[PDB]
Amino acid sequence: RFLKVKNWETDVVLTDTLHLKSTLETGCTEHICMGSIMLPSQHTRVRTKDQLFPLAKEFLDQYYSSIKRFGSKAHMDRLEEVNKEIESTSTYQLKDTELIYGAKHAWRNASRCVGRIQWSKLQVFDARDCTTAHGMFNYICNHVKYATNKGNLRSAITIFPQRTDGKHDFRVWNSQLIRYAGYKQPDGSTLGDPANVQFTEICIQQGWKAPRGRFDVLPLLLQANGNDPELFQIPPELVLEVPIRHPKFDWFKDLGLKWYGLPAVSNMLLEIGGLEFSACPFSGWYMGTEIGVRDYCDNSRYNILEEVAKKMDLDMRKTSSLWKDQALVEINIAVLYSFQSDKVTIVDHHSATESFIKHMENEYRCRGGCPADWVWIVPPMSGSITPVFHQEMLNYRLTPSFEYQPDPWNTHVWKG
Amino acid sequence: RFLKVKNWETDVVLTDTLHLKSTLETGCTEHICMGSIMLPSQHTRVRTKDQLFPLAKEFLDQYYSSIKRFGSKAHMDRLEEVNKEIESTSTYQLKDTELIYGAKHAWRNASRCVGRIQWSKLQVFDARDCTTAHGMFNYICNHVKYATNKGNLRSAITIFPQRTDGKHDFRVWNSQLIRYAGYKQPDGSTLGDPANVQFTEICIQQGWKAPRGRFDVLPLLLQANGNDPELFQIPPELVLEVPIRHPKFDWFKDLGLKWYGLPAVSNMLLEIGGLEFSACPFSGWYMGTEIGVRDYCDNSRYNILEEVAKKMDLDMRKTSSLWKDQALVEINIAVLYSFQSDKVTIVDHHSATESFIKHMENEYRCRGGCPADWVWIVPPMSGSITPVFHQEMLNYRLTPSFEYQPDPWNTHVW
Ligand code: HEM
Ligand code: HEM
Ligand SMILES: Cc1cc(N)nc(CCc2cc(CC[C@H]3CCCN3C)cc(F)c2F)c1
Ligand SMILES: Cc1cc(N)nc(CCc2cc(CC[C@H]3CCCN3C)cc(F)c2F)c1
Ligand SMILES: C[C@H](O)[C@H](O)[C@H]1CNc2nc(N)[nH]c(=O)c2N1
Ligand SMILES: C[C@H](O)[C@H](O)[C@H]1CNc2nc(N)[nH]c(=O)c2N1
Ligand SMILES: [Zn+2]
Repeated sequence: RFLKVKNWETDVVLTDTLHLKSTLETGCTEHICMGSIMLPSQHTRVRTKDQLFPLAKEFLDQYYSSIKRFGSKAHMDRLEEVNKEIESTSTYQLKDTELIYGAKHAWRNASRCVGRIQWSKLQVFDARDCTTAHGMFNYICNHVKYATNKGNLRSAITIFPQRTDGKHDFRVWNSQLIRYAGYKQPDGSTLGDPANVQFTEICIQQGWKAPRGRFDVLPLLLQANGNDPELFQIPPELVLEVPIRHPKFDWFKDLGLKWYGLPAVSNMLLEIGGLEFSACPFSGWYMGTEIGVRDYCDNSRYNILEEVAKKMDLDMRKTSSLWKDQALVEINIAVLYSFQSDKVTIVDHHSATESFIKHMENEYRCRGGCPADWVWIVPPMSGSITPVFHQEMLNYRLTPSFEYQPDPWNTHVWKG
Repeated sequence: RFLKVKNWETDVVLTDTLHLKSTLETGCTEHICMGSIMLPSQHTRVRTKDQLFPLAKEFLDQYYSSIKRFGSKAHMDRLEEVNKEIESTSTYQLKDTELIYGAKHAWRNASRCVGRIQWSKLQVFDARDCTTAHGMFNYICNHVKYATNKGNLRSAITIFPQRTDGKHDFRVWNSQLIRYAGYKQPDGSTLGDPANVQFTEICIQQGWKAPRGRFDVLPLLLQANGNDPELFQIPPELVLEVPIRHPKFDWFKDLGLKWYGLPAVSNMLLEIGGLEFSACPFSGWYMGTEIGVRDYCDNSRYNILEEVAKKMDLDMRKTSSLWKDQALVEINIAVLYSFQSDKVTIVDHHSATESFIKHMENEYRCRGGCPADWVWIVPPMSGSITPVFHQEMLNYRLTPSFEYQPDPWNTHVW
């Protein structure tokens, strides 16, 4: 059965056959669409030998198809070798090749990621020999340094050992490798990034000495082999930051804003052939609106719209002056200007959405489809003047995949 | 099965039980979300005697529930009376009360409509006695004049006779009562409104004399009882228009832009209790972005962005200057400024989306939920600085409903 999607701006129609290879569930039914549910139970992540070999077999079938070896003796022996290793040890180990393929395809399958044109150029760092939080710190430092590359960012992922009985997990307790602290003041106001208050408090409790600034880079909190997590300061010379200035407004620098250059998601779960990699930091480079629109302007984040609008001297009385929209654009121009001026890799939302359309069309032709979450692909500003707004998209889940998982501080059994 | 929706800007969580009353289908499955498909086969639309009575019962049941007379004599009496009429006539007729309720609730159930906080204040015009396109024209002029109200816009719907055997359909061939013409130029491009080029052809191609200007109000093309449709020009004094100027850029007025005040959708099908009202033009008032973002700036529409950015002397060399975004805001500032200045009702996207959150709150409290289509509720600019962006919404199809229907010219046994 075939399915068509139409671009209502260009009338291009594309036929999805890839959705037939969909295993996991969306969250929707014939009678309810959960398309805007943020983290439905299906996107979040204790797995026995019973269901594991089918998951292994399908991954390996995919893998050997991509390398044009489906049904080869190499393919059959690997299936055999995996089968016996599962029944003998209740799990199995991916070869290096399989790990690299898995990690790339997980990104390729990330239906919410507008950045996927880049999916084949992923630097995969195998940290499966890691055993301690200190060893995790070292792997993450090398990741950050390689990825940052003095501003010329390179996509990378570092893969720590897979889950076994779920009692010995490797977890990075930070949502992202580099994030600013947030402090709840007694007067109710927040200093720093309000999204990080809960995490900041954990770090402080774990012994972090907080400078209590507006842009304190948080320490790494690292759990190895299911042990209690341990604090580590990322070396400051490894955290590349960009002071934010505006190309026409000289008063903008005096807002004291900066942001880090390396977006690196560290709290997601990488699933490859039934194996669960609970610690798999990955990184790329920023789309400008992630900082300019969400980080700075969300009411529940730094929320500088008011101050920026005040300094532009906009009509802030009625909303219908669109003072909020006017300031948002200027803040986002500044983010882009500052990164480009400092030669830190960044993409504006127009370029990124156009690229994703090309990627998506290419994927329908070479792959039979491209799963895409419209709710997430459309940028959080100027949506309809980017070409993804007008693009019908089919959302379905392929594996390998990145899944959410509960924050470890809610599931961890503390040792002491 | 008793579902929760979370707002991520406020942590407010609502429990939806209304979705359990859902009847029609979404187009999604457990394996695939079609939440971004414009027109799945369900949202588009003869009824047999067996299908019609359950549809009527369900509608009448909710109707008599809403008037606190469920399980009453009048309820059972009406139930049997409609039951008798179906068995006899293979259809039935709504009492005016049920018609008004049906219309208001088709709006209330429109999961893609952000303006539904107003749903109960709908002015329903019963046009079921209409028999001719001239008659249809008269009802539509009365609708337009009532709805416009000298710029103090009022919601209205006018309901023409229901479908019978699909051979006697009433249809308004226009997609909106008021739309600008679109003509393809000999030199390649498109003059006026490119969305309307085929229809603008069918008008000329059926007798219209086109001014071939850039903002020509299209004529009405009215089809009664399945006959060939007829051309009628809306009296210009009924078409309230706003010249678009900017409160900072005096050159803005020289762009020659204007828009009409009355958004009046005329091509949808209104379904009440299994009955199909194929001609049911309805109208309210604009959210600013509908004109400024979509009408003026879509590349498949008036696409004035490049011209406006030029006049602002923005750096259009690279997309990273965000000149498109900068101009988009200015254009939308101007639309709001103009409508407000001329005292024509308009809501900005910040005001309308806040209203819709309040409406959601109201519906979850007093009804148990509110079906909503995030892909359509989120404005086409500044999405995340509006509250609806961070609002989880459940989308499901309730009836009475507005549905899409095939364009008449594809269908009309000419
Ligand atoms: C290289 C440049 C990249 C850009 C510009 C980019 C952009 C984005 C953006 C804007 C989002 C929306 C999420 C949000 O707004 O919070 C997203 C989501 C996502 N990205 Fe990418 N990304 C990039 C690289 C990567 C890489 C290297 C990976 C993994 C290997 C990745 C995996 C994902 C995933 C899994 C999501 C889903 C988030 C979720 O489900 O919550 N991205 N990306
Ligand atoms: C009173 C002010 C109103 C406002 C501000 C408003 C706003 C909107 C907007 C912005 C959309 C998105 C569609 C698009 O972008 O083209 C929409 C859709 C819709 N509106 Fe409302 N609307 C209003 C009144 C009404 C009324 C009076 C009705 C009928 C009684 C109605 C029924 C609908 C329906 C059915 C849709 C979606 C059509 C579909 O399913 O694709 N609206 N509205
Ligand atoms: C590699 C990379 C490049 C890039 N340009 N941007 C990113 C960040 C995108 C992103 C964001 C989130 C959580 C945000 C959600 C979770 C709950 C609250 N927030 C709304 C998870 C992800 F996996 C992810 F990729 C990553
Ligand atoms: C009464 C009213 C008030 C108001 N502020 N705006 C409107 C117009 C919005 C609208 C648009 C459409 C279809 C347009 C679709 C079809 C394919 C291309 N377009 C995406 C149907 C509707 F029912 C509708 F209301 C009406
Ligand atoms: C493909 C996609 O469904 C299409 O562009 C939709 C997206 N959301 C929309 N939302 C509104 N309000 N109006 C629209 O026309 C659209 N178009
Ligand atoms: C409720 C809604 O799903 C939620 O706010 C989503 C919507 N789309 C998004 N899209 C992106 N890129 N990032 C986000 O955080 C969100 N949040
Ligand atoms: Zn869905």
